[PDB]
Amino acid sequence: MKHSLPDLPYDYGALEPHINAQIMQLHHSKHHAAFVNNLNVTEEKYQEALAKGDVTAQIALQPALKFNGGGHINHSIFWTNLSPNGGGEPKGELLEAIKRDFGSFDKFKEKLTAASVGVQGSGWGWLGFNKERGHLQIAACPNQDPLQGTTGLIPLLGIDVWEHAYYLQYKNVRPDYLKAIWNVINWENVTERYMACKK
Amino acid sequence: MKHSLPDLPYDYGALEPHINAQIMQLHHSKHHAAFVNNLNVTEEKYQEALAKGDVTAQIALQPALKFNGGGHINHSIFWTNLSPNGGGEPKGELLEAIKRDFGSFDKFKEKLTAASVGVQGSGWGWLGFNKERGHLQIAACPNQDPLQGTTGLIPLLGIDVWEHAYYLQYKNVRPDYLKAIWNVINWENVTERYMACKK
Amino acid sequence: MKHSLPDLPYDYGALEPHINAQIMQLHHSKHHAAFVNNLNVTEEKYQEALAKGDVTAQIALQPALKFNGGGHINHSIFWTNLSPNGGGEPKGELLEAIKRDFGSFDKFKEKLTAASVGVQGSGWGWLGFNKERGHLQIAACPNQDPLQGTTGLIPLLGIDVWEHAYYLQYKNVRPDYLKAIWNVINWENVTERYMACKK
Amino acid sequence: MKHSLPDLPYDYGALEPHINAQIMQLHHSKHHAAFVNNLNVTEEKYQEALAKGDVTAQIALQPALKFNGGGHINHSIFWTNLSPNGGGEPKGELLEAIKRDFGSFDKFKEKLTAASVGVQGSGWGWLGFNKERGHLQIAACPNQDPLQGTTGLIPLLGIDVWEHAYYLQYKNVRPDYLKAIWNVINWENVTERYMACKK
Ligand SMILES: [K+]
Ligand SMILES: [K+]
Ligand SMILES: [Mn+2]
Ligand SMILES: [Mn+2]
Ligand SMILES: [Mn+2]
Ligand SMILES: [Mn+2]
Repeated sequence: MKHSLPDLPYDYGALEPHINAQIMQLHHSKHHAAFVNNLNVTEEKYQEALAKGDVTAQIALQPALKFNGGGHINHSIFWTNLSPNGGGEPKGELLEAIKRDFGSFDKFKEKLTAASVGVQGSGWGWLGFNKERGHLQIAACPNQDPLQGTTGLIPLLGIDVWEHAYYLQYKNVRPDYLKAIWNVINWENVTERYMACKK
Repeated sequence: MKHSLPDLPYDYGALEPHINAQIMQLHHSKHHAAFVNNLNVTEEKYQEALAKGDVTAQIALQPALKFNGGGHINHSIFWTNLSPNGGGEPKGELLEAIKRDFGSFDKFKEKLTAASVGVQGSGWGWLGFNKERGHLQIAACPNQDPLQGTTGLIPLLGIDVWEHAYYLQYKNVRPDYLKAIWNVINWENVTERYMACKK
Repeated sequence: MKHSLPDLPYDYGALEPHINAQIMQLHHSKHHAAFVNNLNVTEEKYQEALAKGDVTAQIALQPALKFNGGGHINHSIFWTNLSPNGGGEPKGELLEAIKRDFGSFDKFKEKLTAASVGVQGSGWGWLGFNKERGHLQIAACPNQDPLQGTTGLIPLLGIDVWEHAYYLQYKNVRPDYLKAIWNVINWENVTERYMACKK
Repeated sequence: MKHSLPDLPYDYGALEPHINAQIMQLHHSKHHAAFVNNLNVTEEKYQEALAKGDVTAQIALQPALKFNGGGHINHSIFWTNLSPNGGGEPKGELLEAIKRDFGSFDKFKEKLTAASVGVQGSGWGWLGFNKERGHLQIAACPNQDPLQGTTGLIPLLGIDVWEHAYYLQYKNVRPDYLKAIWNVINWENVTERYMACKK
């Protein structure tokens, strides 16, 4: 199929001052681009191995596939979760679900911040939808392990806590980044993803 | 391409009294048969996901692929590593490599037994060949993780320490099984695998 | 402080025909006994390493501590989760929570069975209580990884799917064991653990 | 015992232009300092749990202990592995061992670079000594998992490939960092660590 790097839905500087333009440009044009390129190389090798019945080769390719495939999945969602027009609080049924499942919007922010701050090493914090239980759920994922492929939860909002997501601007202080990012959450997109889950 | 269950190269009772016939029949005709069938099912699902560029589906299939594919890889080697004509010590260049890399055959036996006894949960102990270093090497693998796909070492001799490999006969006493298995190691096969590495 | 092997609260043959006496005696008097003894050995080594500030030694002991400590935690709960007086359905608030969180008791049984059947290698299926969300939750754990220590969920009902839990009687057919075990679930104990959570 | 942040054996700018002073200052005074502080907090909680026989609490503390304890172990070695007076090639028996085990010094550099470049996510590349085999060995470790505590190999030379080790200067281009770091390897320290392994 040949995966492609999706265009960013805004200018690299559109999320300033919360995420600076240098980070956005590196994150999209270098990090995400590399995931796409390496995913395409890995998928081609997997097709060769499947055609030959080389199970050893398939298994040896799994780390690169999950890492670059997961990186592509996660970053593709991440870009749509952010917006220069973002921030504030969601409305409608998503806000109702947040209050129901987490108590309040403020308590939800505390819980998702805590999950994202708690990642040791590289990883992601997620607000997801549990289809079987029919409610929201917070989870963390290591490295580039993607939410749906590894947990079954449908991703609604992801917070990248790899050092490349914040280090140039916030250095070691991940909590300052986690506080800033709330100003650019695209609740319109998160709402669209949530509504798609229900019926 | 479709993987197939290899026939056992000897009678189910050929390894008695070291591994009883009930274990051999269950291990081959039930456990390995399930791995092969589930591998073919997983590979077909992966081919579909690859054709659609569904990376989430590919990643969700990785555990089943490594588990069932590794199960097929490991057990296919295992049956050839055992023989009613086995036991004793290897000869020729394999024996020389064992003495060179481990000090003696007895010291090698201690190291492979220790790796196999040390597995917590299900897994395998392996004598492998390190192609880059050009020498033998011992490693342990969890569950059905196969040696070459996860470490790059070429498998020479594998010891299955899943409970289904010994429990009916030896119950919880894994060391009794490890002591018995040395009497049925097919050093002719281990030598063939070793000589193929040095080509 | 020294951990001790709890006596089984019933006869080794009390769960027949669902779990035979040979399994119960081996499972308790051999498998659990080894976990307790190895836990005490590991804890003593950890106390020495902590006193010396030997972080390398502490980290090297982590696998044995989680394996044997988890083994002790899990099996101590497991014996109380089973009873000759078991089977049937729970009553009162636990039944209400099951219907509320899973739809029905039968749907809950399907979800916990699926989690337990889905374990690849050794592990456990759990019904737990999520304190932060205030509701029930199903999770699976690998090897002897204990539920609360690794997920934060409070354990209510655990299903051991290590091969030593069923192999002598059910051989490779784990689903037959899972079908049988429902006849001996001690819902009185599961209810007590649940009520302690809502205090 | 109360672990302490070791003084750096040189000025924060002593490794320029290969690793800039801002990185060295953040890496030591923020990242390593945090590992030490969090290690001390975690060890105190572990002492409490050991005194109470709370195995659940001990296991829940394992991730923080390995992460911060491993971070302390790894960075303490890393600082001594570098020097403004470094670079070039080792001499004496260490050089003899490198030629013997890897073919040449240049081939060793290629192998350690490849292991360090190959880390997906956060981690480390290591040249270690295998006491049982009596020879050098290259390995990679994820996150802050320390070499000796998780593999048994004695650390000789470590290459930190966490993004915070290079990102401010080299951005996403880890290979440029891996090339530059060879100019500051303190082969006198690596030789001391190697000689300590033999007899
Ligand atoms: K016979
Ligand atoms: K009875
Ligand atoms: Mn990222
Ligand atoms: Mn097996
Ligand atoms: Mn058990
Ligand atoms: Mn570092």
